[PDB]
Amino acid sequence: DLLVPKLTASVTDGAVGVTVDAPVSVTAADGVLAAVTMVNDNGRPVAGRLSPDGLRWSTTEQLGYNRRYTLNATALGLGGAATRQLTFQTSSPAHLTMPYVMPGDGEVVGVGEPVAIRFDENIADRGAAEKAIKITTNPPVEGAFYWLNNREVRWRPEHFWKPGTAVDVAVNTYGVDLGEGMFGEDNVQTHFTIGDEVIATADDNTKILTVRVNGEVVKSMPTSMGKDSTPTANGIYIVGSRYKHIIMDSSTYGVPVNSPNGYRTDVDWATQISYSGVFVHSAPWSVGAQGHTNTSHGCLNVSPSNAQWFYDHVKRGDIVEVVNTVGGTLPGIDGLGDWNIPWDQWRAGNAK
Ligand SMILES: *C(=O)CC(=O)[C@@H](C)CC(=O)C(=O)O
Repeated sequence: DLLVPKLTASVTDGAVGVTVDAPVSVTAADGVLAAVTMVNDNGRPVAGRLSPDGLRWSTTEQLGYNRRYTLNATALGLGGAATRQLTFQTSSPAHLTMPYVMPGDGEVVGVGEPVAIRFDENIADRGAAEKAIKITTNPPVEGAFYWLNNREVRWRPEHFWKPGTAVDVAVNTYGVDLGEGMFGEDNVQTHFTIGDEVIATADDNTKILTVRVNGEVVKSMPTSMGKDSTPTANGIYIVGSRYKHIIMDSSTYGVPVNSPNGYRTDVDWATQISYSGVFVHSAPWSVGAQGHTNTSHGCLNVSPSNAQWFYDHVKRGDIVEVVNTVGGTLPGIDGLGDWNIPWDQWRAGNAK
């Protein structure tokens, strides 16, 4: 004997806290869908599509926070007709946080470049945030998340990227509970590629900044680094932004200008390598000391032509390594200091 059609939805009638990170769907068995409509509270229909075989209907546009939706579906079969009405209520956030991802879409960056997702609000459930961030790499390589502060999480492999790696970042935070009633305001997505290996090494024993490109020495720059009382920290630096010129203002990095180690200086050809305020930059006033003596507040002073060369040939995500200074080691949570955190510590993370 014949059977009556059955209607199954990806939600149920009376549901609350329905999350809007996924489409809503309806499926017919023992029959086909003859009509499916979904309206919000205000009678506005929601866009949807019925599969060609008539069995599956799904929403096709974003579903909104704080809504009551009503589904009406009818299924017909040889055995008769069935109709259902489902009303459900979606998540009601207390807060919304918007994520901002670096590096930029379509960019080509150095082998030291981490994926960065910065939220504009403190994240209570770091684990939920991590889970919602989908990273694809090609060639595939293991990586892991680490939080630099309450708002910004970083993802990187254990070692520098292999040049030519495609990296894809899907921050799928819309509809996701990030804790304490905070939900993602929107999704973001970036895709970037790893370019040549560029590693510049500043050795305090020689006072030379050597630039190597895929293992080959292409540039050797006499440099003057931080004087003993304001040394350049040892360790690994990720290259950040670059400037044809910039006013370096110590107060930006915590030191009052009118302090003994304060300064406010206009400089050319400046490449930032730490949030703490270390740059490679043109320093014509210390060209005599470069290659011989440290005289700066911590920056890598090099000649005008070498600073410009550095500006022209080094890109975001390239690496500067400092060795043998009287300084300590650059903090791992500096912002550009990710690689100074040991991998076991990085991999274990701090989602807590
Ligand atoms: C960088 O943060 C500050 C520096 O170390 C350079 C600007 C050089 C410098 O301060 C100097 O007086 O030579």
